[PDB]
Amino acid sequence: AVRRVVANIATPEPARAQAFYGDILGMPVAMDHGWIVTHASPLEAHAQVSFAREGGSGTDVPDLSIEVDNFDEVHARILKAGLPIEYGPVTEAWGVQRLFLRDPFGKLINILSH
Amino acid sequence: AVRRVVANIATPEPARAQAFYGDILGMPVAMDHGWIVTHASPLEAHAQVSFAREGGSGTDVPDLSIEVDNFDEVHARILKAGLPIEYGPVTEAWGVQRLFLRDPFGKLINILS
Ligand SMILES: [Zn+2]
Repeated sequence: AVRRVVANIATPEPARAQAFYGDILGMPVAMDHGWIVTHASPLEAHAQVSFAREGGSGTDVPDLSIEVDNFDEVHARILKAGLPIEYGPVTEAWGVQRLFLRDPFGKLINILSH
Repeated sequence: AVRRVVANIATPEPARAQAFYGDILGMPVAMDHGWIVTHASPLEAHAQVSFAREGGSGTDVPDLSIEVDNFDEVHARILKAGLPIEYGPVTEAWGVQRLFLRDPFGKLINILS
């Protein structure tokens, strides 16, 4: 029985995650073993993994899809941090509002909300 | 504010996930769309993502870390499926037993308990 699935992003300096996952996405550090750092949300979700031929609407497949509960807030934080947005925001036909942007490690992040 | 973190694996054919995520890990299709297919478990944890200089014990950083309740059963399933194990099983210093293997898409998967 699968309890959690966690993506691991390779970096010589895990502290580089703080600016995006910590500050913008509001995920405090949950575990810090030095060679690995985990950022986590106060919430609480089924273990899942997705397999995709495109990101939808003809986009590239994002490395991670991160669902947030106040999209307009996250959007404003991203803008205030001066981060370029690669796609969106746009409301998709399948009933999400989302944008793509790059994280500190060049991963393509899909930030979405119901 | 973050409700979920889900990795997406790029593939021309999502159906190829069933052999590993479905048949070995016991995560059935929760959603099929079918440009995208999500496999899911009935268990929950905090949404999280990790950032690592190495996989631990000098290993490569695994693409995914997947925590399972019944390590010995998964290990047996893996072997019976004829899948090569790249690392382990071994019990690590940070209180886990784990092994690494490749998924259908070439991703390095850390299965741990
Ligand atoms: Zn990299």
